[PDB]
Amino acid sequence: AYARTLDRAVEYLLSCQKDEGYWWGPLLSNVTMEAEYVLLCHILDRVDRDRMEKIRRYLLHEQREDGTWALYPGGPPDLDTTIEAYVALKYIGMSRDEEPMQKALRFIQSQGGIESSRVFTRMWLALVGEYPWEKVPMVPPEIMFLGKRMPLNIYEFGSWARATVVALSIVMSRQPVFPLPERARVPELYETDVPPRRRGAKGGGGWIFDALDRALHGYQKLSVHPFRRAAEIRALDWLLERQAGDGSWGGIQPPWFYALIALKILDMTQHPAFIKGWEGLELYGVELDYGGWMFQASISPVWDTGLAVLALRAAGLPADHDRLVKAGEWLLDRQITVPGDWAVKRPNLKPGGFAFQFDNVYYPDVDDTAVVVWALNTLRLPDERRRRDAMTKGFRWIVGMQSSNGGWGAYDVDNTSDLPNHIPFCDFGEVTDPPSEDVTAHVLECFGSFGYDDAWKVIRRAVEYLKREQKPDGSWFGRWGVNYLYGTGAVVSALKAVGIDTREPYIQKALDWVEQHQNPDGGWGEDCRSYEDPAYAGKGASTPSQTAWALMALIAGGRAESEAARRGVQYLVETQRPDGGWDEPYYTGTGFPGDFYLGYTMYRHVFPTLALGRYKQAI
Amino acid sequence: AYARTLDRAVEYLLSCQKDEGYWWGPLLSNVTMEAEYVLLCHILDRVDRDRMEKIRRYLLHEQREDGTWALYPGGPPDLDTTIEAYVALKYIGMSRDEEPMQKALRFIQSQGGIESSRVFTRMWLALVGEYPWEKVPMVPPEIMFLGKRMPLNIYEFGSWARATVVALSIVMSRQPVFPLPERARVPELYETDVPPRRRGAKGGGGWIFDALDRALHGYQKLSVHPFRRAAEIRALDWLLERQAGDGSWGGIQPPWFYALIALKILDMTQHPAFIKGWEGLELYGVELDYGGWMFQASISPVWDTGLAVLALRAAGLPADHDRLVKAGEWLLDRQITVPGDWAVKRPNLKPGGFAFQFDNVYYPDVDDTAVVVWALNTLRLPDERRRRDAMTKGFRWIVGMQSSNGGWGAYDVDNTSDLPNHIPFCDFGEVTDPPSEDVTAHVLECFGSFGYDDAWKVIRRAVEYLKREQKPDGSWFGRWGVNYLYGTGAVVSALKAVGIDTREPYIQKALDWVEQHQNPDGGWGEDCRSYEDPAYAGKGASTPSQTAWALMALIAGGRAESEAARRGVQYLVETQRPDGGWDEPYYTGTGFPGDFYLGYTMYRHVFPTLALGRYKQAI
Ligand SMILES: C=CCN(C)C/C=C/COc1cc2c(cc1F)c(-c1ccc(Br)cc1)nn2C
Ligand SMILES: C=CCN(C)C/C=C/COc1cc2c(cc1F)c(-c1ccc(Br)cc1)nn2C
Ligand SMILES: CCCCCCCCOCCOCCOCCOCCO
Ligand SMILES: CCCCCCCCOCCOCCOCCOCCO
Repeated sequence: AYARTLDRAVEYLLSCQKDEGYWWGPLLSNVTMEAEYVLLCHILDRVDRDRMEKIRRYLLHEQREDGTWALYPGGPPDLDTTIEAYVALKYIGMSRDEEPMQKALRFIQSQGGIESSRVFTRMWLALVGEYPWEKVPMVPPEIMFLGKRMPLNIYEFGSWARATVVALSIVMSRQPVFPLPERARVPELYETDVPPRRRGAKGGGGWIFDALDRALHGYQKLSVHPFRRAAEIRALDWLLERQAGDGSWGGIQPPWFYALIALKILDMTQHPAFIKGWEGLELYGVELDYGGWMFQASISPVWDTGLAVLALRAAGLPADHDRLVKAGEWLLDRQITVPGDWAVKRPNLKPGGFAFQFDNVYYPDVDDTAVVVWALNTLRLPDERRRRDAMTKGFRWIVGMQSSNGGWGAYDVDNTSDLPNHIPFCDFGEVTDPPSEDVTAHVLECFGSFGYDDAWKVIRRAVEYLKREQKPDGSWFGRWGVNYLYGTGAVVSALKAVGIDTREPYIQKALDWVEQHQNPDGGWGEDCRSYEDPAYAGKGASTPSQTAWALMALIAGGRAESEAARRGVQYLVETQRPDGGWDEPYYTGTGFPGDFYLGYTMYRHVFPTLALGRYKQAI
Repeated sequence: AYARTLDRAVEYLLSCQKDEGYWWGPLLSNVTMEAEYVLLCHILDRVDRDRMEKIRRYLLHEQREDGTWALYPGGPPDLDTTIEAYVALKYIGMSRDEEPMQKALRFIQSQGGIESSRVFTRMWLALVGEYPWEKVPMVPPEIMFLGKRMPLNIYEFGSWARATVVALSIVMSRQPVFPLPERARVPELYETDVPPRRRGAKGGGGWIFDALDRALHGYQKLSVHPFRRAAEIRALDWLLERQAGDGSWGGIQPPWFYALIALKILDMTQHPAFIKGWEGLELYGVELDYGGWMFQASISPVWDTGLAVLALRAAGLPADHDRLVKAGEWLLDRQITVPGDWAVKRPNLKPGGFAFQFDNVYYPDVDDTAVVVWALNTLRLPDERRRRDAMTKGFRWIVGMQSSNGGWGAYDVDNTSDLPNHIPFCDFGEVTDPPSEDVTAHVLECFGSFGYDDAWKVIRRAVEYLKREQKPDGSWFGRWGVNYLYGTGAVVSALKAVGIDTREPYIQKALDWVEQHQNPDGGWGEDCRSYEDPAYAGKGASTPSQTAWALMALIAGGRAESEAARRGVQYLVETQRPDGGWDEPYYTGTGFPGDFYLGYTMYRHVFPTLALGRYKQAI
């Protein structure tokens, strides 16, 4: 019955695998990426007409009926995303007259205009001279003087926000302006009678920070800024020391773009760092079959490879499959062996974690590391020496990354500072990197394969963390994945592998929750709105991945041989495509709860296989 | 008569010109370059058998009868050069038994052995574990803390030594050891009864520095070095900020090699700076027709192009020659417009100088700048706008570079500190960059073309400098060129263009000197020994370049229509090759008086043409 489904899904994943022996599917987000890229070229005075066209097709394509752009497919119209997309188009050639511009422009006005956009949006528009810097949250370079154990030090922010703050400090220090041609001027973004509904800080704004910001802008007008010269250099060197091998910064788009801009402001366009940092963009770019072009906010080569292996293994393929070996070998060469920003909190910790993308040694995450190691622990490589040693290194690294609450963060340890969540600047997505449920689960899921049970303290502390974080309805929040079906499925799956009894009360209360949200079509679905409105928790169009997750939660809970269980399996078997793949016009990945959403392409193929793989094990 | 010589010499230079429209002839030095390169690969664990072979052929080829290696062709056997060459060979595969090794080894012993080699030689041998660091001049990273106006600050050294000191400070801070295979161990370098004749500091060694060094080695053994961590980072960032575009450091081999080593010691082999810095070496490498391979200590693309243009112009080719335009355009794109280490002494000075090699923005020299600008002032480019503006920028830069004594240095201003010339480490070549005669002359020669005469103060101050530096025999020392025939020819040529009366006493006393050294073959020659023994001042085998220089000194002095004048011309006309070129098995370039000698390939073709060009003008 489901056998044919697996055999087809298996041969498919194996066909998507590259020559090197790894998997790498595109990462979807929103048009703000391409929109900002267009402006970046303008700033760097490196515009390519041919490329612009590919970007124009893309922008319009992603535009919906109403003429707006959302963070995720089938989501509400996002102001910011639309504003940036609007400016980009008009700059490429579009005229405010054309219908696509009309519907979009009207929407921007019906929301208060530019005065209702995030800081970033207003910042870029400020970089082009379409918005005064005076009304933009100030971030002085002096922040580089804050010691290791002081309030608001660059090391109290999230690895992702950190690099951005350091890069921007230099940019905002000079407050450069790169005028746009009269033909691109977008003053209409102001014409509006609707009251400006500005967005406050993530965790709220205190009068202190509000005043401090006003003070900075004032000090920013003085004729002499003592030690600011060194302050900037401190930021410049900081970046130069942590530049990714591919030329990026952190492997993400934000700091990368701002870093280049910072270098441009310092007349370092002929410096190796800049050269490399620029030509490295092409790697993240993608050619769309319909003549479009997009820029991935990031790449998941390692991540895809990791999951893919686990999926195929749990499916049936031998532990020494010559094709899987290509991956095992590849992964081993990805392991990081040099201290990163994480060392600041764990100096006596030996490097051994992996990154998300190709080359990003200074920012290895716990999630990838856990998956990669666990993926290798299920393979038989010709050289049991490096495989045995690699796992050990990564294993110990993870253990040394466990926070105080027993949980595991993503990049840093105990990075739970609540100060940066009030700064006027920080008003989009997360700013800190505190321990999460999903990540922790994946960690326990890793140790489980080795045998380590609840007897080991480290495991217990983690379990306690999960128990205290479990939601009232017995569900678990999803940090890097939409959403509760993702978290719950991850936790239960982990707790089952760590030895914990699946008959436990809180456990059962979780499984029941899963069956209570099984859509009519037999599949499971959870829209991204679950982050904004709780009424969507477990609700939404069914998807191959989400269905697989909620499916694993049952298979692990022992309800693999149940009604709702066989029900979901039927969905995956039917919805499957002739080629053995799966479609998924909805995002299932999460970057920032209610701010940034991602769409992992492989998820629709990997997980569905992993789910069926474990289902074929219960029998 | 000489017409045919010119027409042939002209069509030749035009054939050597590359497509881009520039000239670039190889730069010769000694085997220490390749020798150290071999060790570099060992250190970086990146050895290429195929390449090693090409290096072996080269080494042996450059070895003379006695089995030694000299700094220049036909020069005395150099210990250092031989030692490093010996170690390199034995590492490639050579056995201490083979004749080439025997004769070389014996020479090394007959000089005291390794204990009689320069600091660098002993340093590399220390990097491979063949020499104890304890007996190597210490250079602590703490030197990076010395302010701008303090004793022995990195900015008191020569631009070339500076980068080296900063890079090595990190290397010597860790004193790393990279063991050589037992087959390459070179203990025989110690077996010697001859007393070790060590080389002292350039300007002598004071008991202070001698003691200070002993103190450092002691402090180097302690268990805790406070602030040394930051001291290193200060050096690391310093390098990262000034890395050449081609991936080098200063455009020279020394700092480049040590910089890479430093990065390797910091586990930054996967950092962009390193990657770029490594793959950039190939650009300086050269494939020898006889299967050999060499590494240019530096490249003279800009320098060659500059002189070549002036030569062809003074020859007869139109000021708008379509072929010369290719150069004019190319040169304009080479002009630097960003602050360099020179800004430390001249913050209010606008960038406009040029570099010696392709991409080296942070180290523009006065010599090249003067030549390039002066070369453009004799051309008619389609865009008189950038040509007029370029000259102005470079012109003003040079003026702002004039030292206190009215003379012009090479890279920095008033860099005449006499403190670094006593440090135990500095014992090879120059360490500072004080004003020179040749450079200054070239500067005046530049202004002269514009019209600025002795009336202008800046010119006068320069002339006074030259007058006070003129040697007793009415000759002028040659800093970057062997030697007195080079300096004298440069000065007289300049003083003639600045309006100064060529009938002047000190002037005539110079011309007479030239005629008094005209070899019987009608040509002029000056061996490099002129730096060690004064009895060689103006003596040595005649060469196309040197003959041309001493020839210009006469043509400028008004003695163009003299006996010795027409005599030299005859030499150039006869010694000329069928293809219109010229041979020169002797070096005429100078890096460090009595330490490092260079051989500019184009010199044998350019100058000879320039000389004949000006000779055809006197008539
Ligand atoms: C579970 C998988 C691995 N796990 C470890 C999550 C990491 C995913 C890497 O991809 C991204 C990470 C990002 C981002 C985007 C990614 F695609 C941003 C980000 C996005 C927009 C703005 Br504005 C600022 C930051 N921050 N961070 C950490
Ligand atoms: C008159 C021509 C231009 N003028 C401006 C001289 C510059 C020549 C560039 O070539 C070199 C410069 C060098 C060196 C080598 C070159 F080929 C070294 C050097 C060599 C050996 C060691 Br050991 C240390 C330094 N230092 N410096 C400045
Ligand atoms: C990053 C702070 C920007 C301040 C730059 C002003 C530079 C002042 O030049 C003084 C002399 O130092 C020369 C160095 O330039 C080398 C590269 O360093 C990068 C930014 O200039
Ligand atoms: C240049 C200092 C050498 C000290 C090396 C110890 C490495 C520990 O790093 C401390 C943690 O800071 C995180 C940064 O790593 C970035 C790259 O800088 C390169 C070498 O330090």
